[PDB]
Amino acid sequence: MENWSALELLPKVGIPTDFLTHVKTSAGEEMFEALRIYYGDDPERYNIH
Amino acid sequence: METHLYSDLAFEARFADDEQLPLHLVLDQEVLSNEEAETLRYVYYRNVDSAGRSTGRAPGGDEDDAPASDDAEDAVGGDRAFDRERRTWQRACFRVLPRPLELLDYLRQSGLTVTLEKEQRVRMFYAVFTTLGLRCPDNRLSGAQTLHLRLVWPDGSYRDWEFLARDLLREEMEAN
Amino acid sequence: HPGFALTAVRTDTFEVDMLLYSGKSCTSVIINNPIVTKEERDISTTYHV
Amino acid sequence: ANIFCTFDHKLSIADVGKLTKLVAAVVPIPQRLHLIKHYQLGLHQFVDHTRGYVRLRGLLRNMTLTLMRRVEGNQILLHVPTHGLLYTVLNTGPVTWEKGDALCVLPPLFHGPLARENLLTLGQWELVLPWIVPMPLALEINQRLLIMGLFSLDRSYEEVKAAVQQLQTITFRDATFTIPDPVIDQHLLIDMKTACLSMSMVANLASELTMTYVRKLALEDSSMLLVKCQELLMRLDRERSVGEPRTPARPQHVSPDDEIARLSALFVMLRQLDDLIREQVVFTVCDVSPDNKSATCIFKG
Amino acid sequence: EANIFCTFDHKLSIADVGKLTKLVAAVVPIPQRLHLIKHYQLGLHQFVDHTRGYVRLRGLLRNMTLTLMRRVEGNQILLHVPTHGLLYTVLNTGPVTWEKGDALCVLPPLFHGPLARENLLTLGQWELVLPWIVPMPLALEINQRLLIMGLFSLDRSYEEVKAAVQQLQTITFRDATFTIPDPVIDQHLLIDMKTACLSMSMVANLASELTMTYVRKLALEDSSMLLVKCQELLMRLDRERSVGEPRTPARPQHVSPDDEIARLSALFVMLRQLDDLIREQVVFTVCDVSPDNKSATCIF
Amino acid sequence: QALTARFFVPEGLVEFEAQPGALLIRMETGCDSPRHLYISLYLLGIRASNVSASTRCLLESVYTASAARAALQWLDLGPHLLHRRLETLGCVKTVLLTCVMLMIPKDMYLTWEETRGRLQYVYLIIVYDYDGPETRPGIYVLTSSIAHWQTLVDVARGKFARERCSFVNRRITRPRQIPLCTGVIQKLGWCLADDIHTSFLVHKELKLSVVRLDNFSVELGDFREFV
Amino acid sequence: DEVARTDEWKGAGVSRLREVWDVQHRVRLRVLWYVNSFWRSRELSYDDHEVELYRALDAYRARIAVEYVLIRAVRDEIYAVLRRDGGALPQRFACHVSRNMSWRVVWELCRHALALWMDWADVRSCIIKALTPRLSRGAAAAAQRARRQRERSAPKPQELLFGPRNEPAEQTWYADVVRCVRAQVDLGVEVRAARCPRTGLWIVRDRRGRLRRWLSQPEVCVLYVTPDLDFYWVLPGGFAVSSRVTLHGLAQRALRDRFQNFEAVLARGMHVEAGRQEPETPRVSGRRLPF
Repeated sequence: MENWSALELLPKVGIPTDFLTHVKTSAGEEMFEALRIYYGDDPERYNIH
Repeated sequence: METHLYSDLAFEARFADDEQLPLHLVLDQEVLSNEEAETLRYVYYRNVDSAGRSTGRAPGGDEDDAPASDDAEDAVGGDRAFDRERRTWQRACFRVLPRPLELLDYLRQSGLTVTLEKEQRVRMFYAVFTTLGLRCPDNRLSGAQTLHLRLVWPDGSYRDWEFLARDLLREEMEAN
Repeated sequence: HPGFALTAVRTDTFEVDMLLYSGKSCTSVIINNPIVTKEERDISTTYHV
Repeated sequence: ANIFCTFDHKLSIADVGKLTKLVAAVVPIPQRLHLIKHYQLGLHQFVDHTRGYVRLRGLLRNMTLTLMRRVEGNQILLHVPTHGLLYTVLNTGPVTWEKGDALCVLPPLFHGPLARENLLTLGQWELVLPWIVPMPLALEINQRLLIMGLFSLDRSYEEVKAAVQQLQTITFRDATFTIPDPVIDQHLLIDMKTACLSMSMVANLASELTMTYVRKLALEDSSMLLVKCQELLMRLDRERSVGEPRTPARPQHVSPDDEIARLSALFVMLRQLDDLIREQVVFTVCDVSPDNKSATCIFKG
Repeated sequence: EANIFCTFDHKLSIADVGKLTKLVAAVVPIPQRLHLIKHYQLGLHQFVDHTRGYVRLRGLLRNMTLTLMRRVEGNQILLHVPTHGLLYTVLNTGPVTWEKGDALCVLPPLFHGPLARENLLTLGQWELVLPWIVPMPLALEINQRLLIMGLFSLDRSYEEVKAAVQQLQTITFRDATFTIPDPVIDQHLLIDMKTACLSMSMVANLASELTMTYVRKLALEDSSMLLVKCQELLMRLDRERSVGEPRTPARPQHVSPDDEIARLSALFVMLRQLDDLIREQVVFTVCDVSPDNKSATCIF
Repeated sequence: QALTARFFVPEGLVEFEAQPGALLIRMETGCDSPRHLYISLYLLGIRASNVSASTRCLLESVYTASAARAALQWLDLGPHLLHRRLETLGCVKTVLLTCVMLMIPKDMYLTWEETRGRLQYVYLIIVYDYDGPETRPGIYVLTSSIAHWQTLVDVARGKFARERCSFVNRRITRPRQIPLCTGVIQKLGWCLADDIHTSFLVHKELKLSVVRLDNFSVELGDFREFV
Repeated sequence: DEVARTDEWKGAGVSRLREVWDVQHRVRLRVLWYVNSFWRSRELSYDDHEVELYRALDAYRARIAVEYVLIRAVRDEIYAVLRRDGGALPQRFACHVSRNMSWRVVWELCRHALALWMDWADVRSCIIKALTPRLSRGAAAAAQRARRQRERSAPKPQELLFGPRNEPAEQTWYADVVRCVRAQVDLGVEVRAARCPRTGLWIVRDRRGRLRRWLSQPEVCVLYVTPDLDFYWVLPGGFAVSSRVTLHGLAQRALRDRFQNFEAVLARGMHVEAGRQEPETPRVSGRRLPF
């Protein structure tokens, strides 16, 4: 399973992400293969093993 | 003892329906084993007329008097005979006192007034209490009726005792 | 024929993009420094500004 | 944990002055937002002609209550209470309080009174505040209005009119009220109607099901309690059927889809009564101000 | 006192701590309310027993203590019991939607139907089973439905009660279907039926004579749809009671306001005594619900 | 953390009351000019039937006062109507006294366990016997490790079957007398398993067998009635 | 203040208590006569005419006689089928034989064995336990299921290619074992039955799985009865009188109420769900506390 802490912690590349539909519309209608959405401030990135 | 009061009250309650008079019975080691008594699930009873074979079937005969025709599909009358037999039996109230006692002395420990003509000291190892109800059709009752008694255990087996109702009422009913 | 006519009415709704024009400095808005409160929770702390 | 509640409408400074006298009192709000329009404040969104009182009690049972704290130039600083912490609540209820009382919150009965909430209103909006009544008065006034609802069908005779005239007049320590009759224009409101019909039909299905179900459990191990239950029901049958025709022929056989529907119907019709059966306490007082204008009360709930 | 330390006899790999770190702010049951506790009595795995009674698990769970799961760090758990009154947050895995306004109860979990049987923790034979957090109307619905299952099914053969409970065990609550696994009768369930029968006998007894005939009066006055269903039910019960015509009621003689007050107050007492079988007290009052319906903030 | 309640208490009830471990209960009197009185639970002891007659004689010989007299009159009006009149306020801190929002008599204290549970909630239980002349209200104070209210009511029914059949006997024998409930469960807080000390008490030069509860955290409970 | 019925029922007590018996004098149990029963106040009348008790005795005689005349029907069924074939019975059971052995004595032992079985029949016998599961509802349902099952046409290749697949392994017989040298018969024998792969003859085994070995013993004889109520009677050597049991000479309702398998009602200790694992029986104890 893809550790999303590795995405939330590593320095990324700045991209002007432009796609035509809404983000949530692309999300819930499952254009992609794996999602990871939290609506608050998820502290699961902060603990490392 | 505690089923006797409730069963008296309940057969007084339902007396307009079936016209069954209650019959409080106690049983001991002379009928059933202690292993049969310590796990006895329930008791069934059915009042059978000297000429009428049940009270759950039709009174003027029944269509089950035609013989079983050795058929594969419906074995004995199909399932209609089966739930007619489930209708012909009735459940009774029921308690078990496994530790030994003496009903003269034990009914003196409970608050009753044990008033017997003579104190025959009868001892038993385990006292099972029940109360059946035998059906006088109208107010008038016949002595040649019989009353059956099933004892059913959790394995599914049963023991079957029956006796004709005059033997219960040899000196009791002639006293009145 | 039952002997009486029937007027049927009907709501229709349409997705319509309007366009609005206003004069230069038509209204006037008054703003402030926005205030913020620290609502506390067990694992989180929200801030309403 | 503070709430802001603004007004879209023009308010005068005299409107603030007649508003600021309700400085620490309970308001209901339907759900907790951080900023809320004032049209959701108060029971004015719910009160109308054809709903009635029991709707207001039921939607007040889950409406979240909030003490008022401060008044500003346009907005109101509300403060939601917390469990176990003391607060200051003013007695805007129509009954005086004493130390150690248990307080519940019930909807007001003088809708559109002579006071008109001391004339605090707006264009097609009158701000209405729920009564904070002591718990025993709350439960007895609920019982009183319910038995007013029972006699509302048979209002033909005059002794029932004298009985309900007794029912309007309530008595309490320096408190007397004329309770408004839920029947109006010779018809009951719908909430009192369904509450009282459900209560009466629960009593009916109980009285006609308890014998077969105490038999069904009494085929098991018996005690004195089921014996006296059966004897009590025999007392009811021997005082009940003294004029009814004999041989009613109740059968011991009854198809299962009848009695499961009977049990589920009895359970749902009693289930819709527990808004008025249970009186969920919300406050008790630890100190009463002189002239009982306010009280330091501890929040429950 | 408050923070409760648990341990593990077995080591956790990265997969185990990974599926543990998504269990933060989940409520787990603890039977002991002690400090230096052990993981075999943690959860319901020591108490779960199929073909033993759902009502037994229900009674022991409502007798069990509850605590919140936060901050594993490797062979440590840090259970923290929630204090009474203060706002906390919860994270449920029970496939049931929630609401910002309702209340909660805690129930032993049912099988949803996909039958996953993996609650993302297993140590050898030992597994973790989480109690379902259920909104209040579904909680009282499943309570009353198991009560009807226990009350109806006595002295019946298997086919009629099977035809009853194939449609009685299913509950469709907010686009979600649930079934009760173990409806087996209990001596504790027998004492619930005992309290039930005594309470309904008492509300049969001391009810007023006008309330015993009130629905007949409203039947003769008004015809509404729920009133039509009520007349159907009551007249079917009457013809199962008596084939005679139910007479019309006249002016009631014994009218007395204090009498109605006293007998209906005792009636309300007895309805409270009957409802407290199925009416469970709340455990969580929602302040906020997350939009993905995974977590919530509840005030208790 | 403590919630303060200051009280103006007359001198007609200060017997057996200078100690801290006292519980004042605001009962609604029959007289309307005070409208209520802050009775002690030890005055609920002397009225009770479950207690010993020796402690009743002690309570008579220590409470020869007109205040306790009139309070006994106003509680002796309503047959079993005490739960519609009695309303608690919490334990005394220090005696004109202060109260928070612990001593107990040996006889009315009871348990149904071996008191080895660490956390132990305490409850008050009234019971209404009807096989006496009119009503025997038995007071009881119960420490127990159980926490859920309804299973406490079920084990109370398992322990008070005599009271239940007496209740239904009163219902079937006196139809014009309508009783409300057998009694009331209400919690007061909880203690640990260690502070329960069966000890002695000497007050007003009088002797008493007491049970003290030291670390009593107080939480007010509702008068949840039960049959 | 009305006296509740329990008080004067308690103070009323018992007039008298006596024992009674069953018909066959096997059971003695005691009746109790409370003076406060409403049967005392019902003043009901009573009469016992002699032809009514005679009809009771004839009905009880038939109700006893049902299984015994069924046994007699089985016996003269054996007699009619041994008269039918002429007396040369074939083999149906797999066991080897020896030519150099006199079969006259095992024939005489077979005669003596069927005699001793007629002397020692019982209401609890092999055929009664065979036909007791036939009286169930599921017996009729599975009879319909087998009558559509075995009488099903040969399948087309379409359901061989795309239709779901199809599935009667071994039989559950009952047996009487009559042992002539010790004059002891046996009534209830549960036995598993199967067919050999090499030959169509039968093989009998214990319900555990042990091979039943009595067929080698020459002095013993056995009677097998099947769940579909067929009939075998095997003397040693595997040779078997084969027939069916006749019951058309018996009434339906007498056999149906005299003995019948029983379907249970729900009580304490069993699942509301059908076919779930049963927990422990209630088992009220004379050894522990009642609690």
